[PDB]
Amino acid sequence: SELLVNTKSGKVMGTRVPVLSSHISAFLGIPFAEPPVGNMRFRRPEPKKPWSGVWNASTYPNNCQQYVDEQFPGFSGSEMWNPNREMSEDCLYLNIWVPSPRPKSTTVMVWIYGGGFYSGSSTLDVYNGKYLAYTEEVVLVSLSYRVGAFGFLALHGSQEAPGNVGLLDQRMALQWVHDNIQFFGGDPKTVTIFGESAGGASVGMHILSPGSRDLFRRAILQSGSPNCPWASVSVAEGRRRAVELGRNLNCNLNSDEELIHCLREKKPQELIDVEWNVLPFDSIFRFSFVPVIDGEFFPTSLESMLNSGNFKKTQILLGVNKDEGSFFLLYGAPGFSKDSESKISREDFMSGVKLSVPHANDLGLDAVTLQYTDWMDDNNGIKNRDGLDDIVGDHNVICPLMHFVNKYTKFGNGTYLYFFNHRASNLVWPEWMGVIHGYEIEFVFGLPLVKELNYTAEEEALSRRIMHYWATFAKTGNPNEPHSQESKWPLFTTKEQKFIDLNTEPMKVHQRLRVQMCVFWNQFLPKLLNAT
Amino acid sequence: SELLVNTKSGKVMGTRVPVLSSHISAFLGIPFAEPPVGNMRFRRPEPKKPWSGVWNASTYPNNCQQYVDEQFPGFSGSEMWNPNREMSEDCLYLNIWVPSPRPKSTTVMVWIYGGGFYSGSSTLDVYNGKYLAYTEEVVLVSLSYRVGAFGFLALHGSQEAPGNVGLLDQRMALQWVHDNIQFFGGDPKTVTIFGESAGGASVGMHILSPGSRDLFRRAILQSGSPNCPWASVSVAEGRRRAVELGRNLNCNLNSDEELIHCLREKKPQELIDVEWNVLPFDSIFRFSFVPVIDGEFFPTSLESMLNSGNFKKTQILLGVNKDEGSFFLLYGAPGFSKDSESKISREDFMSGVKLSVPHANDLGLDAVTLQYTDWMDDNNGIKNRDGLDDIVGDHNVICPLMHFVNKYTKFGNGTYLYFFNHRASNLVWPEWMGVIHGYEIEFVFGLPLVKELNYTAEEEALSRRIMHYWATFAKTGNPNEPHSQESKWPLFTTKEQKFIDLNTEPMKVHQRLRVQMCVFWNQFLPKLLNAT
Ligand SMILES: *[C@@H]1O[C@H](CO)[C@@H](O[C@@H]2O[C@H](CO)[C@@H](O)[C@H](O)[C@H]2NC(C)=O)[C@H](O)[C@H]1NC(C)=O
Ligand SMILES: *[C@@H]1O[C@H](CO)[C@@H](O[C@@H]2O[C@H](CO)[C@@H](O)[C@H](O)[C@H]2NC(C)=O)[C@H](O)[C@H]1NC(C)=O
Ligand SMILES: *[C@@H]1O[C@H](CO[C@@H]2O[C@@H](C)[C@@H](O)[C@@H](O)[C@@H]2O)[C@@H](O)[C@H](O)[C@H]1NC(C)=O
Ligand SMILES: *[C@@H]1O[C@H](CO[C@@H]2O[C@@H](C)[C@@H](O)[C@@H](O)[C@@H]2O)[C@@H](O)[C@H](O)[C@H]1NC(C)=O
Ligand SMILES: *[C@@H]1O[C@H](CO)[C@@H](O)[C@H](O)[C@H]1NC(C)=O
Ligand SMILES: *[C@@H]1O[C@H](CO)[C@@H](O)[C@H](O)[C@H]1NC(C)=O
Ligand SMILES: CCOCCOCCOCCO
Ligand SMILES: CCOCCOCCOCCO
Ligand SMILES: [Ca+2]
Ligand SMILES: [Ca+2]
Ligand SMILES: [Zn+2]
Ligand SMILES: [Zn+2]
Repeated sequence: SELLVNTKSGKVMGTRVPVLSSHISAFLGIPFAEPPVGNMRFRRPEPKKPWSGVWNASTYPNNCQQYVDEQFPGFSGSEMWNPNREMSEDCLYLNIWVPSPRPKSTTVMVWIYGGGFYSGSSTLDVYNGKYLAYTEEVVLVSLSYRVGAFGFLALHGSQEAPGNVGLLDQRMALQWVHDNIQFFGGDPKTVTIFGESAGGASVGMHILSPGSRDLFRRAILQSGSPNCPWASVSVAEGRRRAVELGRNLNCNLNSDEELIHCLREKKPQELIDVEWNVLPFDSIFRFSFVPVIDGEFFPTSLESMLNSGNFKKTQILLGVNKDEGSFFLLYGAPGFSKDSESKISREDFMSGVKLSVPHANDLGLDAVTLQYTDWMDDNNGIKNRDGLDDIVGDHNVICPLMHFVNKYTKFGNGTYLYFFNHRASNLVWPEWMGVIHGYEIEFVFGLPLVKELNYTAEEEALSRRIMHYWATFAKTGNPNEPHSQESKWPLFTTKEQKFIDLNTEPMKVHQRLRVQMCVFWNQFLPKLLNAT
Repeated sequence: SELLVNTKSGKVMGTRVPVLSSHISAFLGIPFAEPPVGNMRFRRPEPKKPWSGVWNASTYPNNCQQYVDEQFPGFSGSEMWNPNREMSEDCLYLNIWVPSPRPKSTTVMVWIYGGGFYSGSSTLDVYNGKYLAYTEEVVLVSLSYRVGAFGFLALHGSQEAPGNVGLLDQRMALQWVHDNIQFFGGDPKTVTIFGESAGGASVGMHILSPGSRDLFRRAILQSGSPNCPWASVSVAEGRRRAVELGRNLNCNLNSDEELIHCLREKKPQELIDVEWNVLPFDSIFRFSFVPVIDGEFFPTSLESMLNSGNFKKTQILLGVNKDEGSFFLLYGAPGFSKDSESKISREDFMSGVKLSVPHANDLGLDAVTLQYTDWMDDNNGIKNRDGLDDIVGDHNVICPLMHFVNKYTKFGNGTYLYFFNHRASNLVWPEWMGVIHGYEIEFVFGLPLVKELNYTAEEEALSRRIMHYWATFAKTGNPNEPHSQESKWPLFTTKEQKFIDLNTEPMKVHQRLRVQMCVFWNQFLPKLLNAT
């Protein structure tokens, strides 16, 4: 029967689950690597030893060890992103949704969760693959990978903690999908990877990494790209942070070997409790243990790779949300509140600017301030609030993605760019936060098709629209229906740089996404910081 | 009779001249200093030795030696600013218009012509004082002063070419008005000095200079202020330029004495023909021989004087025109033409930016470019043209004047600020040049009251309006009529920074004149240049 499947690594048994009046198969918690436990903590992943007997794939796996967000307890807006399973270093598992009856050889989509490389789970309600597998006839996979120090502690030159092992976890899952997804009705030649925030950066990083390029066909990046200022560190800075982690836990620092031994003997929670102390600056939108520019996973610097065309050349679909910064301001900048309009005083604006651009010298902070201050109205608290939102959004997400899309399009085989600006009717966050980082994911996964979630009819329509864009792009490399009366989503080209609004209104075409501010962030400010 | 007047220096005979259906007395060409000729070239002025007999004051005097503008020969737009008398080093004379019958003790206004401190004449048609003396019952004086190297060659430390002698020429005329204007029906206690461009900067410089403050009551500055980037140089830079002038003329440079002797033996025209070669940069809105920050005429730096309140505290009225830059672009920047719309290419925009901010390093040029480029539309030739106009206008006139007005208002006794934006119906320059530097002067002097000049009725109305503002301010320190139904021109205050439009439409009140761009020019760019 469908629910019993054999794989090169063992037999797997899944469950028939309901979805929207019908049913499909789910294979939850399939292992793709050895448990990275004990002396394998921080090591590259090794492949899952094949198993005798049937592997029960009926329930979601454990989540990886991570910092848990408790700033707003008992509030669904935050807790929807927390782990909803027990946390464990034994966490390298993947989930597969397969339509019923099983397809012969159909399109595969692999989801890479975000969470700043320090958090995330494949098991979140919002990542439930069944609505997408069902409505669009695709084999939907969600993988997992180690986060925080467990996935990204980087002592470049050591073999026991080399960095990027979290990215290697993702590759090994991609490898396992590669060798085994046929058995589930999946076409290994038509794998689309997609992911949001750190998951979107991860996708770009597999586009760049030679060791990953053969494992998928095309890619979707949502509010994330590999060159984001928070998504990687130098080898030197990763070493600095790893040593500082040990220093925080009273470790022998005389040598990599002693440092790593100490860190391997600490309980997971003792590492998590000091994770944030290794950051060089007071900041927002900065995370301690992230990918490292090592010379192996990334042969050279990201910019040099992007300039020379040293990356997988294929089709990409990608975009951003309208209010990317507001989440991080609420959590980390003075004057913001979940319980008020968060009018920001001039004094708090200045504090926010420094937290948002922590690497900038004072001349750089003045440049940011002048670029974003309305000097006809410098005490308007709402303009200051919105200005910080744009600063955080532009610097951390939108302008790096625009730099990636312009560099990629010179060599790629087709680009589609969106600007998601629909605020869900049922959003639990306050209105000033707008179209929040992460809140397009629920439309991509079909959650508005469920009536118990009380979205509006227009919102269900937009979800079906988005899902059909995403799925058609995965199958054909083009999100547009082949010969439709519906408005086409135009290719983004070097010359005209078109993109679409994704919202409930009829699709509109625009050009040069926030081009003025991204010249500031991508050309001028870096030039000013290199000189001063 | 009126036309015969005695003065502490000699007797003076004037002419009865017609003006608008009536008549007034004119006293043209009264000398206030010894001819600064021969060995007195470059020396401070000495007062005019009193004379026996009647001085014929019937005709305009000679004009000072100056560079003559011949870039558009036989074109009234340019030739209206050229000397209209014979040029001579014997040029320190003043003119007086006195109403008929002679007033007992009425308000005096003294005009200081502009021309970049390298040109100008009291005798230009457009400076004809009769329409203002007549229509507003004031004793109108126009003075003169040495320009170019003759007025501003600066070898700080020498007594034979110390710098600022052109400004000393102006003071001595102010002194002569001070001791002698009673005899013409003038109240020496109620002298308003006023002036445009370099004349406006000159006014501010007498406001600042201790040796000048007692010689007038209040002041009007038109499109000029003492801190303009072109209106002064350091002692070191003035010395550099003086030596380079000698170098251009093959002089002994071993010593100030030898250098000055050589320069004193050259014909005026040999100095004029190399005047522009001493500029350190290819540039526009930069002039070779200007006031020097010497420690005597100016006790300390202008900024330190402005910060500490070390200046004459009284009432000031001042303002700018809408399109200050276009004159200098037409003459000196690539792509501009008197015979076309002057759409400016990206390549020519970049050249223009460097000519306009010649002291800026490359990072500074990028900052200017980014501040003034519309990156949604960077190839729009009209936007580039208008952007250069704003760059030249903001950097050279408007933002320095806004810095002066904000600094002055902290200590002064009342400020009135205008924004002149009427384009005369009969302007001979092309339309893209807009409201040109210098073209409010004809309204201040009443030229639209003459019907042979074919201004419109509204333009005559605006001229009478402006003349009554200027004259009432000179008499009372306030341009508003004491108890009128007419809209008041509000005081400019530190807190609300109000100003008015001066045009044919009903007066409008605005606040914070070009505040966004002047933060760039007055705070950020100087900070960037000091760091890099
Ligand atoms: C993506 O690559 C394909 C294949 O190289 C491109 O298609 C070819 O385009 C050339 C030039 O237009 C034609 O001469 C060939 O006949 C095409 N081949 C096929 C199989 O279609 C395609 O244009 C590329 N698309 C983008 C957006 O770069
Ligand atoms: C200009 O100076 C005058 C004189 O110092 C100011 O007038 C005085 O203002 C104070 C405070 O308002 C009053 O107590 C006096 O009675 C005023 N004296 C006279 C003679 O009027 C005047 O306010 C100043 N104006 C500005 C704009 O600074
Ligand atoms: C497969 O698993 C089903 C549900 O399993 C549950 O999770 C595991 C980890 C245990 O905690 C167990 O007690 C739970 O019920 C079972 O209902 C099902 O019978 C299992 N299938 C087989 C063949 O054992
Ligand atoms: C005063 O001057 C009047 C006009 O003078 C003219 O200018 C001078 C410089 C000479 O060039 C002269 O030839 C011109 O006529 C005379 O018309 C008038 O008579 C003069 N008055 C006296 C008392 O001499
Ligand atoms: C709306 O959805 C919530 C769960 O998100 C559910 O509890 C509620 O009952 C729904 N609305 C109504 C009217 O029932
Ligand atoms: C307009 O003024 C000019 C001089 O500026 C004059 O020559 C002309 O005759 C005037 N207009 C008419 C219609 O005469
Ligand atoms: C000191 C701990 O700081 C935690 C900062 O959290 C950053 C992420 O905030 C947004 C979470 O969805
Ligand atoms: C090399 C000579 O350059 C002359 C520049 O003239 C600058 C002033 O132009 C505007 C004249 O009204
Ligand atoms: Ca926003
Ligand atoms: Ca203009
Ligand atoms: Zn041990
Ligand atoms: Zn000699």
